[PDB]
Amino acid sequence: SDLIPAPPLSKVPLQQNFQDNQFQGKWYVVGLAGNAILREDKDPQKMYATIYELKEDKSYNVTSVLFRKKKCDYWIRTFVPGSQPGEFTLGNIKSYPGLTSYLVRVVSTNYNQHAMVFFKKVSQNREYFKITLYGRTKELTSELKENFIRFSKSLGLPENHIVFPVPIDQCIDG
Ligand SMILES: [Cl-]
Ligand SMILES: [Cl-]
Ligand SMILES: [Cl-]
Ligand SMILES: [Cl-]
Ligand SMILES: [Cl-]
Ligand SMILES: [Fe+3]
Ligand code: NA
Ligand code: NA
Repeated sequence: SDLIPAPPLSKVPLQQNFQDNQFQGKWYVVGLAGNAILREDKDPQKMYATIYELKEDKSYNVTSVLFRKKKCDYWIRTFVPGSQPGEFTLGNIKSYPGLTSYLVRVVSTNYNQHAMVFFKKVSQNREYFKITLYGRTKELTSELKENFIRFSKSLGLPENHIVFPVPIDQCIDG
């Protein structure tokens, strides 16, 4: 009902010279921040993974897996290339009830260790945004994590809207 407003796109940098082929493969979600992301010490969020695969038409098949209720839950989406390289929109938006808008922007990455990706969506007329700290391994440095916190706070998010999922072995080691 009450949400921190989505930042203007001007405050969200784009990764220059984005190599879509180098971004393919498994990323661990080492950090999560957003207006719908709430820290919870009763049941801390478990780490999940996201796999990016380039298709023939240069769009990503994006498969994520998380460990929930003793089972691995998979969910798939298609990122269609947007206006500029490193920016995407959701394919087949009509298949998602309530969804009128969905934008993805890769803020930064070195392709072999870390990445930061900005997501923006409008669902049920409510505007959500999040930033994911991607890791090639399950652990990242304190320097990279503090940079993620800095960037998240620059978009208007407080600390309790920034979480670092706990590493697990189930589902995400495949
Ligand atoms: Cl949401
Ligand atoms: Cl993700
Ligand atoms: Cl789903
Ligand atoms: Cl949705
Ligand atoms: Cl670096
Ligand atoms: Fe989503
Ligand atoms: Na805009
Ligand atoms: Na659970």
